[PDB]
Amino acid sequence: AVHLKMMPEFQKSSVRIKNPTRVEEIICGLIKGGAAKLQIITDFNMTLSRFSYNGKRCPTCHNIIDNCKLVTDECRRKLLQLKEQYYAIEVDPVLTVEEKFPYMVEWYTKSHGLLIEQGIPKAKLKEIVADSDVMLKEGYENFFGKLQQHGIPVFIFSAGIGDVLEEVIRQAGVYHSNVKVVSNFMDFDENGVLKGFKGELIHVFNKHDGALKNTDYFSQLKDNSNIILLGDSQGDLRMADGVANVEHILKIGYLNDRVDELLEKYMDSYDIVLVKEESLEVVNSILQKTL
Ligand SMILES: Cc1cn([C@H]2C[C@H](O)[C@@H](COP(=O)(O)O)O2)c(=O)[nH]c1=O
Ligand SMILES: [Mg+2]
Repeated sequence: AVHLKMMPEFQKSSVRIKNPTRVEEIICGLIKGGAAKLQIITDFNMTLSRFSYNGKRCPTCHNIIDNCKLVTDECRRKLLQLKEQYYAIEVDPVLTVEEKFPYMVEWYTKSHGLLIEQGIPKAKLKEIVADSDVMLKEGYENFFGKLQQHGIPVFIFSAGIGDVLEEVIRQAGVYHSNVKVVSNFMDFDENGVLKGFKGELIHVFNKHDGALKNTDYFSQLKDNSNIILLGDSQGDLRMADGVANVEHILKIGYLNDRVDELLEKYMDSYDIVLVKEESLEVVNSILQKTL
């Protein structure tokens, strides 16, 4: 049997579990299935990347562009102000999903309108990322390393920017063949200059939609009936809605902000909540027992 009490990673003060016996059972199920049955479905910004480091806020993939040298100061001020205004709505504990939804759509429209006007060149994304302050969570090498060693499918489902995200994991040496990225990917003109975004918008509250539009990916992993889902938002809880068959699913949520106001809700909807946690130690220990 699995005993969380015997696992010190689980007894750290940042680990909040509402139903420990159910988490035990779920983890026992993952262990029984092993590699052969495991897949990972994970958010990106503030789930695989850090929310803050040494007391300062770390950038999302969008923030990497907001802050980079390829954007004029005037634009950056506009972008900072949209961020202040729209982040406040995104995390607002008082507002329902349906109240927030149209403001999230609007944030993306305005942000992405301004980025297109700046004409970001594809060829500069590498430098922009290398000069950025982005940080992946502690333990990211062993997370991706262990998954790739056992050929475990990893689906990264991000409402961020796909090109930037890929470049971050590429520079960190963890963009392995088992990793699939679904995000908002830049459309470039004939000069390799940004003119728009491809496909349909993925935002904070419509991951259900793109989950169902990837049933090709999911129907090839029908045997991968044991799922570990990681997210930091309530909208991430929908990322596994396109999975073919679910036998055991464990949901791990990073609660990074408005902790006291959001804790009960997070504990009710995620199996394990990780409060102001900048490492992947908990999921790494699960992987260590499973693979
Ligand atoms: C549109 C926009 C979104 N974002 C955030 C909103 C979400 O929290 C996050 C989406 O990435 P995620 O789905 O990987 O967490 O990006 C910005 O930081 N800046 C922006 O301009
Ligand atoms: Mg996120």
